[PDB]
Amino acid sequence: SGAIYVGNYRVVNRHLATHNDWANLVWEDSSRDLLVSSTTAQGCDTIARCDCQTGVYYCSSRRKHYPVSFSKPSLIFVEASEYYPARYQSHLMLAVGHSEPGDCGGILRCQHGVVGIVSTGGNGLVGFADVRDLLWLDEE
Ligand SMILES: NC(=O)[C@H]1CCCN(C(=O)Nc2ccccc2OCC(F)(F)F)C1
Ligand SMILES: [Zn+2]
Repeated sequence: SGAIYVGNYRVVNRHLATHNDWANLVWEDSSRDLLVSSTTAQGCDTIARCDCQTGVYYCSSRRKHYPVSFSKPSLIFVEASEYYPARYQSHLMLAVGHSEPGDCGGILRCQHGVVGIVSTGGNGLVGFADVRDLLWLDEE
């Protein structure tokens, strides 16, 4: 579980969005596993605007932050689950690291700010949904 809070926006994994997030929808993309809803209070996270490939992510299943190298945002095959059928998820970045079902929403951060959130995993792998191309998160 977890979210990004920037300006008047809440960014969550689309598969974990509450019915109230849908009522307050701003933008969603199933292919990216992302949903953004509007918020009443202003948030204080800063989104990174960079091409960093090293950062630190939060792993709730170990109660630990880990330093990781990660691949550039790309179209990656993700196995079927209870949330999606087998498909290519876009804007996804992979790292060698622990992840399990329950770790989605953990922030990936670099020196510039928030890069993305945990979205997928595998045997010794963790995938992050990138948010650095969503320039509009910094305005209105
Ligand atoms: N975005 C998706 O399609 C994910 C929906 C939930 C399930 N997704 C996974 O990748 N499960 C998964 C399978 C084996 C080891 C780790 C796993 O996930 C780690 C995670 F939950 F993302 F933190 C896929
Ligand atoms: Zn960066």
